[PDB]
Amino acid sequence: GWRTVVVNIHSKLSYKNNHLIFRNSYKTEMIHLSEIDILLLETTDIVLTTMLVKRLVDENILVIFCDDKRLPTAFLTPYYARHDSSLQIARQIAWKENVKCEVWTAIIAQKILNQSYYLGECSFFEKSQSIMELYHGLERFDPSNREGHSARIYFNTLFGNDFTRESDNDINAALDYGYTLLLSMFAREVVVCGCMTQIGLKHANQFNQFNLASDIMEPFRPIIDRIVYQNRHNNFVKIKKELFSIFSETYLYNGKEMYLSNIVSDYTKKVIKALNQLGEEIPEFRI
Amino acid sequence: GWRTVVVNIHSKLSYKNNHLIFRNSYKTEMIHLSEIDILLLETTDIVLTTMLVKRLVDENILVIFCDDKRLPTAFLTPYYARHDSSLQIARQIAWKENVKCEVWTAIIAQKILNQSYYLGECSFFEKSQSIMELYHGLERFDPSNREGHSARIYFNTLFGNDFTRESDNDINAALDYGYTLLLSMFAREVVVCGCMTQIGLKHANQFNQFNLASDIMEPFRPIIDRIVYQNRHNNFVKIKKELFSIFSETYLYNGKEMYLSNIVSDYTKKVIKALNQLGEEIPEFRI
Amino acid sequence: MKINFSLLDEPMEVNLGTVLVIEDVSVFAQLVKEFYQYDEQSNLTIFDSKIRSIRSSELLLITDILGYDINTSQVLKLLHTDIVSQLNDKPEVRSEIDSLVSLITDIIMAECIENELDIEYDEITLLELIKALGVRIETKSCTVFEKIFEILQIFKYLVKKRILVFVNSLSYFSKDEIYQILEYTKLSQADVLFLEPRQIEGIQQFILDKDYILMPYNN
Amino acid sequence: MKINFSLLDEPMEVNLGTVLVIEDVSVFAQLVKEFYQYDEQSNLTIFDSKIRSIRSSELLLITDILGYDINTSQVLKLLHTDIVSQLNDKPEVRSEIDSLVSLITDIIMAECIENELDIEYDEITLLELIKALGVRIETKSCTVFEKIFEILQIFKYLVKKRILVFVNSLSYFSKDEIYQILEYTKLSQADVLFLEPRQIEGIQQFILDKDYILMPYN
Amino acid sequence: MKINFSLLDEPMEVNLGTVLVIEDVSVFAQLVKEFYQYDEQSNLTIFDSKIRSIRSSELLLITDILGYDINTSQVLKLLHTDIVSQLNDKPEVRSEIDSLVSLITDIIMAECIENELDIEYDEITLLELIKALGVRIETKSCTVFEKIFEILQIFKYLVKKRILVFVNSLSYFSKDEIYQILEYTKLSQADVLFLEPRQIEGIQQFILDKDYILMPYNN
Amino acid sequence: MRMILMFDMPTDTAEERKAYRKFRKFLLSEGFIMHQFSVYSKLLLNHTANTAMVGRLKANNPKKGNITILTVTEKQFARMIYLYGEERLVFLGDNY
Amino acid sequence: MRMILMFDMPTDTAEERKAYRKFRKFLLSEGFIMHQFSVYSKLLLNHTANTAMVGRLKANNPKKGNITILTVTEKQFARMIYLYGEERLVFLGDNY
Ligand SMILES: [Ca+2]
Ligand SMILES: [Ca+2]
Ligand SMILES: [Ca+2]
Ligand SMILES: [Ca+2]
Repeated sequence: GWRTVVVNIHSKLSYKNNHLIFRNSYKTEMIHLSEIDILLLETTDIVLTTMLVKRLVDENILVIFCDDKRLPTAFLTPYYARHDSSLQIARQIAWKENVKCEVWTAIIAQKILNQSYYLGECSFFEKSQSIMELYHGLERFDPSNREGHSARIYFNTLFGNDFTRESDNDINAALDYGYTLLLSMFAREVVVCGCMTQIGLKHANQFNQFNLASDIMEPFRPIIDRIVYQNRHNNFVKIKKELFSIFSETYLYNGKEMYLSNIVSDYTKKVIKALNQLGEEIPEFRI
Repeated sequence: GWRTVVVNIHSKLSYKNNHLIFRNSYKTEMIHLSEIDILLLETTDIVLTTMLVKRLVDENILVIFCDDKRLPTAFLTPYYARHDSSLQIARQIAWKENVKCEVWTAIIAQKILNQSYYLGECSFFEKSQSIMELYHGLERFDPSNREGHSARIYFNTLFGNDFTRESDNDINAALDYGYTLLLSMFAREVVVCGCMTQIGLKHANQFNQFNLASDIMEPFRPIIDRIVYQNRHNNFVKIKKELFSIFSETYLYNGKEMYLSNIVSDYTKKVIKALNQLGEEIPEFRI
Repeated sequence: MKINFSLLDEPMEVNLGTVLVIEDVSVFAQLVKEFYQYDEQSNLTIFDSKIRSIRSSELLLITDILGYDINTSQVLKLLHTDIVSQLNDKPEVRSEIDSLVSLITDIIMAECIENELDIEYDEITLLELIKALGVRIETKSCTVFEKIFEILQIFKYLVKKRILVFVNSLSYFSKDEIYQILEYTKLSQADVLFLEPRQIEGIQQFILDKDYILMPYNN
Repeated sequence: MKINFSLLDEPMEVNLGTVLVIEDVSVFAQLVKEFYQYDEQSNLTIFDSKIRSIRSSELLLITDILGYDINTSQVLKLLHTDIVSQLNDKPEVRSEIDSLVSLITDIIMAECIENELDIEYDEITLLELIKALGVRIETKSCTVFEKIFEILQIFKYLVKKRILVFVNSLSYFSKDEIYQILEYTKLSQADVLFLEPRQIEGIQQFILDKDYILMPYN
Repeated sequence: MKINFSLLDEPMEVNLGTVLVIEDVSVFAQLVKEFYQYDEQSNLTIFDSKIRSIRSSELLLITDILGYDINTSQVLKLLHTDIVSQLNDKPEVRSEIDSLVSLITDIIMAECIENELDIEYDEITLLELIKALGVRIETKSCTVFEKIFEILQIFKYLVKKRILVFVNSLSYFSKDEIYQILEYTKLSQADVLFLEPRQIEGIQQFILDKDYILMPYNN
Repeated sequence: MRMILMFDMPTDTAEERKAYRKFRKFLLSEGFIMHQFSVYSKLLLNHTANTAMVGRLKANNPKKGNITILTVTEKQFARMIYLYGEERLVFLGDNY
Repeated sequence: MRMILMFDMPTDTAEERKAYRKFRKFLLSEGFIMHQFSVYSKLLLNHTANTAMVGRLKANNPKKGNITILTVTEKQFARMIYLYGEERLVFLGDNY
């Protein structure tokens, strides 16, 4: 699917003739399933049928369920996306710590390099030079924590020294919102690949279902940081709408200019293929 | 919570005053949220509300969706306060090869013993004595292949020497149908346990995605071959009608006479708990 | 006799009496407007077992119970025919009536022979006697319950009306009166569909929630 | 205006919009029966500010909103007579209409003389021109909310009707639409009385309990 | 749909499937003869809720299951229309079919332009494609149960038949097959009346004793 | 009364094209404005000017020419939507 | 809601003519009737079907194609009048 459908209004959803049926008192509209990529329910008054949920699982469409505050609550995870998952589990169990630390180190290098590119586009020579120094200083096992230092200097330079990631302000709320949406898309891509999402490529001690999808979604955070930096003065609603405009906007991949969903799908495919083939090629994404 | 709520009938679900409202054509039932533990939807005609889904996210209860085939398709994944089953899957990833070989050998021994006992109930002493000899001769790693050797004796005894599993006939299609129903029930029980069904007890063949449930359902397989032997003359539709009555029929568990759903549930729970605790006790089922 | 609208998942069957409760005022008013405009609008579709869509002329819509006119030319004509059949089923009563009408005809014939002009006549029949008596239904002193009961009694007399529908008519009647209406509808075999905003307690009905979910309800 | 029945202790006044709820189904159905039978039954009475009984012809009782035809013989007669009076109030305009009608009558008369068959005519009148044009109130109503508004317009136009009564007509309209109907009734000054089996939340209404006691609400 | 005969005390209603068992061979043969001769004889009277008597053209009588012809011009025409509606309900499939038909029309049009004579055509439609395909029901290899099931499926296609009646057709079917026939008749809403000399065990039916007493029977 | 007018005719012949230009110039001289090809509209003061305009249009219609006429309110004229020849984000709800 | 639709586009190229035929066939398949060339109309049941029809028409519009959409009442749609066809020297004969 190419289309992200967001329903913030109370209504009933049914599945008829390979068509999503939106039924409401005011109007009724039918949208084909093949065109639909992501389905987002932003309110608690929406009704749906389990048959439409089964058709969405067969169509491999990500379904997101939000709260009354409209923040995402829980998303649907299919058990079997493809038959290659059961064969990929043995490869994931057979993965090596050198390949995991190598691919994760290269991914963190791509994220820090993207932050230095964002500060370079923002015309900060000292900040992008320091972040570039941390990028050239990144090493295996991350003994110096140059990634966390790059994040602290990044947010502290962008939003001011008094700003922090632990604050409750709408800036950090929008950051966690964009990280939750991108984490949902990347997690759905990992579900398409079939590998276990709970197994991370960095720390084997940390146990989280979103760890792998976060490691894959690390290089794309600065894209959210840009719109968050531009709309920071706007209200949280307009910032959320501008965050929804990221799906409509297109970004330039190394090969050509593509949509965000295609870049995430192809990037995750190259990451899984590189993990199974033990680092044949590392996909690099630049702003 | 404790009670596991499963909906096999058409119905609608709502949330009012910390009370789950289940509404079916026959009667309406209200269940407290703290009493419910795991929620499973058997059919595609069930209607639910996103508000009840959010309340379930706050209640941490696991939501399981199934297709028309009753095989579990997708489950609800919250972004925070995850369920304990996701923490239980790591132990399934830690399952030792000795415990898997012990449980697998016990399962094959139970299936072969049930086949020989059923042949004794059919009053063939030579074939049942041969299958019993192969049962007493079964060993770890399966160098003798006494299960595949007992197969031909069991089927050749039941349907005759001319019959075989490779041939295309209403008897083989009926056997695959009964194995599909039992695979749906046991697969639903394994999904209730939370363990990934892609990881199988048999170490040789990872091809099937149901390998865990397919290995767990083996000791109950001959109960299908009995009805298939009695109804073998009838058409495939009549064989499906006869196999559909197994859900209503009651069977004798070691402890007490029970329905097949509760027996498969207790057997699956004992299997999972025994695998996590490294072989405390092996559930044994005899016809 | 199944009716279907866009809000419903599957077409619902209406057999004997059926109580349809719409909990949403918007969907209820829109459905009633689609009932009055039914010929113009394609949203609401009512079809029989043949799947053929019934015309608005075949549909009978009733909202005001006391304002509807139960006395019509066709209803009174078919009613007089029914009374003539009831009198024809009894041979003795028909014989007596024939005797009396014959005596009156003899008297009037004598009076005609006494006149100077030549006069001819034909007969005085039973249908002409009923039409001269002016037999008709009395809605003047009737209560709303007796009015709806008389409407259910004359619905069999109406030939062209395929289905009778009442709009918010269950608010006037008590629960026991509703039980009498349904129990009489089961005997009359007619198809009646009631539309109420609020659910009635104690009777089987189809409930449409604000969520647009249709569920059967025993109470 | 006030309405009085044997169940009430004192007659309650109906001014502008009024919502009356009857919590007894027997008293409600018997009350509607007393409304349709008001000419026959003397139990239910209505006393205006002059304290004079009014005939049933002055009472407008409307149950079905969509089933009530706005165009009637009497309504079209009073409307055509009203337009004829408006055209009669201006001598010059009516004179021009007489001139144009004279020209058309001269043309059609010439065409009649051209025919080989003898033709006799009388004249053309302004009333025949209005009836020929088909002047009538607008019959377009999208929803019952607009139809009830047209009923209020025609009711305010009719001088003979001193009261308009609706029976269970508030169940179709939403609470906001009920507020708009009450505000439009207060702006139109007409007297409207509603009869509902159950109470409506959020609006001022007179609740008649099963004990027969009447109490104000909101 | 009520049927009445002189032997019955009150007219019996036939709704969905109805199994009528006549224990007397004389009354059964006389009733079947009154079913074939129904237009000629006034003894057996079948009327709807309107009390209007249905014509023999509106009555559908069936005795031989395999000898009846299920394929007719009207049945095949309405069936082709139903298939055209099924293809019209899906926009994608209709679009693909339109594309293929467009290609074929382009080829044939080129072949027509290559000819020396001036040739004109109109279109190749979906109904013409179905008529060219020759879609029809196959009763040749069908079992009696599948034949009666196909008759219950095409009874909705028949417009003029008001009620379907089967004569001694329940002797061939097993109890389970009869349960499938009744359960399918409840979904199809059609009115089917079976006439059997002997009672069938396990199904609700109306029994007529040799005493001429009609009683409901659960088994 | 808002008068919407569609105009068409076979344009192949030179005489037909000349007649089309003449009819279009006549429409512009009468107060009609061309929104797009074959699409025109004019605001008539009352039913009288509307009837006279209908007669004039019937008199001035070229050979094989075809004119469609529709009466439209101002609210309907402002609702006129002209599309001259695929959304990534579809929103069902408040449009924000 | 009565939908009046005008359709124009440069027809010169063969691809443009094919696109015009495809768009016209699409209009006929959707229920629109052609009163004359470029002139069509269709009766829409309500505002929702009208909006969906507007989106579909925008999606199916050919390249360089131009569509004019106007809303008219059903009674005003019946009021549609289709007319199908001052010189000092009038020449009947050869035009010289
Ligand atoms: Ca006479
Ligand atoms: Ca008289
Ligand atoms: Ca043709
Ligand atoms: Ca052929």
